[PDB]
Amino acid sequence: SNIIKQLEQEQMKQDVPSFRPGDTVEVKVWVVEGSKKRLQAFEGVVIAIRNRGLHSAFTVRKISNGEGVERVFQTHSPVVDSISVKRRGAVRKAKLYYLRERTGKAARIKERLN
Amino acid sequence: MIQEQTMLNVADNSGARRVMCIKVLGGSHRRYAGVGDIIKITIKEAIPRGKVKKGDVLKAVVVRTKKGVRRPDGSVIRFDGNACVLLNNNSEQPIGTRIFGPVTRELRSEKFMKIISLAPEV
Amino acid sequence: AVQQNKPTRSKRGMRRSHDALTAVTSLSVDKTSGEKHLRHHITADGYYRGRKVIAK
Amino acid sequence: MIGLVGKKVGMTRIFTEDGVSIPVTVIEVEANRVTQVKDLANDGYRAIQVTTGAKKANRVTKPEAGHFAKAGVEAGRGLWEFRLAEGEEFTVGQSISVELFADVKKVDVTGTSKGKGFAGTVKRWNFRTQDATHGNSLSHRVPGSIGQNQTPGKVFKGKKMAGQMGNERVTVQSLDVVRVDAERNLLLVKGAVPGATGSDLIVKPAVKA
Amino acid sequence: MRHRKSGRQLNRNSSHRQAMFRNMAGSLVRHEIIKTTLPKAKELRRVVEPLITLAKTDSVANRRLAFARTRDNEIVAKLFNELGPRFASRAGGYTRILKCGFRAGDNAPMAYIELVDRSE
RNA sequence: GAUGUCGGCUCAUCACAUCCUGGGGCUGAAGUAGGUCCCAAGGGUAUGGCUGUUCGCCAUUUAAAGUGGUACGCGAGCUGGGUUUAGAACGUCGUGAGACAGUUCGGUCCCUAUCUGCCGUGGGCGCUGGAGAACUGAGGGGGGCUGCUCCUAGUACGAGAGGACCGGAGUGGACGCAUCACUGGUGUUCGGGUUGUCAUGCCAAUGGCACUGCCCGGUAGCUAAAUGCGGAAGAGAUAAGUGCUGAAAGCAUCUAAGCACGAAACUUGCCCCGAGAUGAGUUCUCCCUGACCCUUUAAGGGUCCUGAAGGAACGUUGAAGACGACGACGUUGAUAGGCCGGGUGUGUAAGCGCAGCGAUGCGUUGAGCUAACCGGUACUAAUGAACCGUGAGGCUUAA
RNA sequence: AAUUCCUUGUCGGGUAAGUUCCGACCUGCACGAAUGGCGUAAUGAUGGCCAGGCUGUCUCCACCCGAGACUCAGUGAAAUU
RNA sequence: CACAGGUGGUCAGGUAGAGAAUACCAAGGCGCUUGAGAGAACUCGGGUGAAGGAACUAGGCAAAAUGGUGCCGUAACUUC
RNA sequence: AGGACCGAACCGACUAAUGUUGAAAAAUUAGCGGAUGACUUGUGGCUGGGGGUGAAAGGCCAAUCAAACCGGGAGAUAGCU
Ligand SMILES: [Mg+2]
Repeated sequence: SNIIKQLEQEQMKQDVPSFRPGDTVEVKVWVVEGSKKRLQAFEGVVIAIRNRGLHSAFTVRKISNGEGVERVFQTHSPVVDSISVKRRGAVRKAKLYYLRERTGKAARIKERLN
Repeated sequence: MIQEQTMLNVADNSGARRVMCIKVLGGSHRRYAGVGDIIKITIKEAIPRGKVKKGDVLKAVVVRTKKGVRRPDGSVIRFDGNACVLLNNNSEQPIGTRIFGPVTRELRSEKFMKIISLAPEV
Repeated sequence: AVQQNKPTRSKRGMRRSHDALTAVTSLSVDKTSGEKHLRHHITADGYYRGRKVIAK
Repeated sequence: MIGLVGKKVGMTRIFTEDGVSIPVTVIEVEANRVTQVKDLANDGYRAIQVTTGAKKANRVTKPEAGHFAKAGVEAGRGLWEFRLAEGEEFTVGQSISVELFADVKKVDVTGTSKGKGFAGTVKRWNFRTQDATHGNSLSHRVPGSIGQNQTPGKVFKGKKMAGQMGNERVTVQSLDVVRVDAERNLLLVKGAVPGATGSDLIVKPAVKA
Repeated sequence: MRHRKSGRQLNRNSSHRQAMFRNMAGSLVRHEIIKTTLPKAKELRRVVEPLITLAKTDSVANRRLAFARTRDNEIVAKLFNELGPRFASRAGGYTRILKCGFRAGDNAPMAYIELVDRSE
């Protein structure tokens, strides 16, 4: 798959910050309303990361007005502008789907200092 | 992804707390109502002394689903519950004034502008 | 579930026309021992491609 | 106008600046070398035979070897034919490249679909399964009734039943051309196309458009 | 549907399959030549060759991995003491399958599997 | 000397007396919306509450929820609610045994497919010297549904209320094909956590067993809920219908001659199969260019030499496959396993050191391990051979 | 009504929609007092109805693990005709 | 029938467990008298399942689910 | 204390699937009722066919029951096939 690898790495971004599941992350995504274009911030907990080169994605959860909201960003999409790690969390699993069942004080993640 | 018999929360101050979808409007043999799709609902729980009351049959619009919406770049927005906004039968305007919880841009159509205007997010 | 009419000798033979056994086309001769063997199988004495790779 | 023969490298996507993701099949089309021109007089219709790829010099047989030597081209992995639309001309030995699809907006892609083998009626024909419970005896995915009672007294020809599925010629029509790359000999086409990765594909301009 | 799948079921459940290949790998390492069925030898390739490859670098962790996959300290000792040094210059291909006719009892195709330099 | 009954499920198929969509005449057709009649069977043609129900009522839909035939289609396809056994009870009748086209509760549905048929897939021979490909296309099958919104246009029409034809664009529902880039499901062949117990001499570490013990994730593949595509346009001949010219019959008249339109119906155009199309077709390429005998002389038989092109067989095998078959490869070699590198997944191995009384924590360390994946690599296995297939291919006439 | 033909009687409750169920009524075709009448706590592999939970029952099926099915070697039936 | 059935009484180890339940083991005894492959339809016995959650059906049939110990709390009605 | 409660052995048999030329002329798997009693079970005995026995189903009386099985009257009779 040399050809597909070349086509993909032609488009892969370069400035993707390193982050791990359990890290609180802010994602700035472009939004178009009519003709104007603007940035919208989505801040939440990284609960899943899929590493597949150009097809890499990651899910971010936030409690928006009582109800949870999960957004699965595609890390190399031009729609997503910047990613920033706001807090380094300490977990032991690659995927944190148990936070769906958890709520409140139980949903806290210890901060990392490694 | 909303069918018949499925329970929905209410994301408005019309009074109803929980409603049940009894027909997915559109075409014949249509299966599912996604976000932005009109449904026929029956009210199963309502606060006393509200605009609507238990047992009422009227229309609603799906504004949140657990199945989520897909964006053109391929992202998915999922929610922890399915919620709708009640509408009048013959005018399709919302019954209530306030909208609670976020919505999506799939309601960016000339008819749901009043929902988008008073939504707290998106 | 079951016949209504007894099938014949003729139909029996026609059904059995595909039961013939295919004899072995040609046996391979070992270069060292000269024994006949199935191709890609070792000889009865334990040779294969001229080498005696068998304990016995 | 004529098409070309390539292979299914696989599936990827193209991100556009607008924020959309386009799923593309990558079709590798090398130079199609013309091995024979058919004309109305000798053959009865206007066509060009083409070959592509390489083939082992020991696995090319003498008949095909001489057929390629007649046109003076190297032996490929097969031979395909394309009908000429009454205005175009080709000569034996010419090499047609991917640049033929420089201006083509939509294409039709023909290939051999993935083979599913012996397929039951539920999978092959979208038959609805009977009840999994409520007394059902050994009749969960069975086809059900297959005819009337003794007035026809027969099963009608062409009835939907179980059998071989896939591994058959399939064409997908009116697929957008996303990118035509001469240097790397590539054609990116929107959407899935028939067959497995590494299988031969015939790409023509769209007939309907 | 078997598209691009690996491994033969061999008409056994996974537990029996693992136990059988553990025993058979022990036998092959012990004797250096065993008569089995042809498909069983084809799978014994995949079971035994990774173990000999593991037996190249002699460390306690590799010893414990080999013991986890073999459950025979004699086999682990023979691997790390003899077959590691023996095959240390070979890039795979530690084994050889020779077809040897059919079994009388059930007409099953038979094969000898051997270590490529046993000298016995 | 047995043709299983009602309803339901699965699967359907024809008719047309058309339910929707198309074409048209009239209208008590101003417009929207209708009614009625004629042509039209291509495609489409509800979900639930109640009841054993078909029906029916009701709720909510749809463009529409057509009417009938097919053993009131369909039990060697399913069910067994109802009817139509044996138990029991109520009302009624009868002195009673019992009975009831009253009601109630309960109450065994067998069949391994020989033939026809049908869906798939092979072997043989044939097609006239053999073989390898690529085709033409006679013929056959598939497919053909439609809503809503906006523009034309608040125009035509209309006192207003309302409100188009024709044409154009977008966006949907149901259906169909393909596929795995994405979102997911699965993933008892990958990693980890943990309970009980046995074990490897013991600690430590691992293994077995308990539904994969129970769980948490998750590769490739397969897959839908995921995402691409499609139904056409066009042409020809027409149905009802509309006409132009035009006599019989000085006029009039679509018709008698002649001419022009006219529908989702027909034939094509779209996709698939397709030369056993025995009417067995066409094109390109490859191959075989030796002597003798015999006699019922013929498209005859026999011995020796020769055995080509190719095939088949065998082996390593496949995103091909029930088995055949089909594709790739066999040392002039990447065909399979291994190996190396990467990738992905899991989530910081073991050993050791340090802290703590200890559970345990920190460092080495994003570590160890990692199936099917990607790129490479002859390490192992794909053998010198043998086998089938011949030796120029009939007659007649004609150029 | 285990009893009511007309009958899906009427009104109400519950459902968006209730021939079933619950409550009341009384024109009881054709209840009724030890072939017992009317109630009744507890008991029931008892009939009917409703609700929470739960779910592949279902929309609509997908993938997986085993036993057959399929091929190979051995042995080798049956109904029926 | 070398047949998944029936057949009275006695013996009763360890770990966990209320237990003669149950799991893993000891003594002791067995792998059940056709096998080898392959990994289609379909059938049988199981595992998991997005969104919904009885819309299935004559009927929640069947499945899913609950399930232990201690403490707290415990309705109508009742023959107390 | 209890014809008390949950639950193994033991006794049974409500539902479903399988099987129905079955592994089995009534069973298997998963669930299910009782489980100190009107319980269950071994050994022996008694009741005999117009008879027995029956917490009563015309149930059971050796895979046979609105009148067992064996032998006989007997070649019953058969306006029927
Ligand atoms: Mg079943």
